[PDB]
Amino acid sequence: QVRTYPNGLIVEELSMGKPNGKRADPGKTVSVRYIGKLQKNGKIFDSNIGKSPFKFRLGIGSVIKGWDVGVNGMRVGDKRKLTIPPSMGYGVKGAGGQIPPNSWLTFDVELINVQL
Amino acid sequence: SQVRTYPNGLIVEELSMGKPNGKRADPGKTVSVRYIGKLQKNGKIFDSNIGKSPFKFRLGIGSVIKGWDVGVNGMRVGDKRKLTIPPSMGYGVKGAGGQIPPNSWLTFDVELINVQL
Ligand SMILES: CO[C@H]1C[C@@H]2CC[C@@H](C)[C@@](O)(O2)C(=O)C(=O)N2CCCC[C@H]2C(=O)O[C@H]([C@H](C)C[C@@H]2CC[C@@H](O)[C@H](OC)C2)CC(=O)[C@H](C)/C=C(\C)[C@@H](O)[C@@H](OC)C(=O)[C@H](C)C[C@H](C)/C=C/C=C/C=C/1C
Ligand SMILES: CO[C@H]1C[C@@H]2CC[C@@H](C)[C@@](O)(O2)C(=O)C(=O)N2CCCC[C@H]2C(=O)O[C@H]([C@H](C)C[C@@H]2CC[C@@H](O)[C@H](OC)C2)CC(=O)[C@H](C)/C=C(\C)[C@@H](O)[C@@H](OC)C(=O)[C@H](C)C[C@H](C)/C=C/C=C/C=C/1C
Repeated sequence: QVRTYPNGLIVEELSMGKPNGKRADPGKTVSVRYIGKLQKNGKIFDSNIGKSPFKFRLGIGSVIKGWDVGVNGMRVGDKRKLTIPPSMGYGVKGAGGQIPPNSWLTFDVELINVQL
Repeated sequence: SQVRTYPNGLIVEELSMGKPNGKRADPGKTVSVRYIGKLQKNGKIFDSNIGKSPFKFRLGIGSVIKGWDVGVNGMRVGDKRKLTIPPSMGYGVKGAGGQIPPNSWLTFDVELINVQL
């Protein structure tokens, strides 16, 4: 299904993982596969398909706010689409070469593991 | 004259001379730069903001890798430098994902666009 937030964040469950999938909660280290796109033109700026999974501690601001919120509650094998407003990404200013000012971002994220 | 080395292995080379009285990147000032970043061992460019909005940071507070805090210091607007940055002054043993492996030397070309205060 779909959840929207008043700030414009959209979190869509694309597919469910197996029933026994470990759950991602704040403070857990998680491993994910992702494809990241600029929402304005569908240009893919990064993916780790065919690469080592991306590991981070959920809920500590290591990653953009849209990920901390959007990955929370995933179970192993779940895939979500996150449609992230600038305020939950890199803001008005944008970021480096990769992210223009005022960028809406779309990520497809698959939860690979959770360290309980 | 136009190359300086540091005991940690950093090399700072002046590529281009900007404005003679151009505002100077001094510690504690917010500075705006254009850059190209390359993995030295295979010459793979991992990022650049050339032709895009400049990158702003506060110099000398550890918000960026050590090689930048040291290497950008003293630039004047319009200057360009090449930084040859050892792992200890970059991403060290951990690296930065697959694009920047453990124990990687980095090279950056950096151009100073502006200094605020
Ligand atoms: C080469 O590839 C990059 C990732 C690239 C950069 C460019 C962007 C387009 C992108 O392609 O990822 C991208 O797809 C993206 O936007 N990502 C990556 C996947 C998670 C979501 C998002 C993100 O938040 O990235 C992150 C985004 C760019 C920066 C953060 C945004 C939120 C903000 O609160 C944070 O403040 C801290 C900074 C990058 C990361 O996920 C990496 C892992 C983490 C950090 C750098 C910070 O958390 C830092 O905080 C001190 C740390 O704790 C780290 C471990 C310290 C060590 C030395 C540095 C490691 C650096 C690794 C860098 C990696 C693999
Ligand atoms: C999307 O693009 C990324 C930049 C990418 C990430 C991946 C690397 C390959 C790279 O492509 O840049 C790259 O070319 C690179 O290596 N850079 C960027 C240009 C400066 C030199 C170097 C660097 O130090 O990056 C930095 C490197 C990855 C991490 C730092 C390395 C030194 C270490 O001491 C720091 O510990 C603290 C962490 C990223 C940055 O320059 C950004 C600005 C700074 C931070 C995230 C931290 O300082 C953080 O700590 C709380 C902050 O104080 C910030 C301001 C808080 C706000 C909310 C977050 C802003 C996030 C911006 C993210 C940006 C533009």
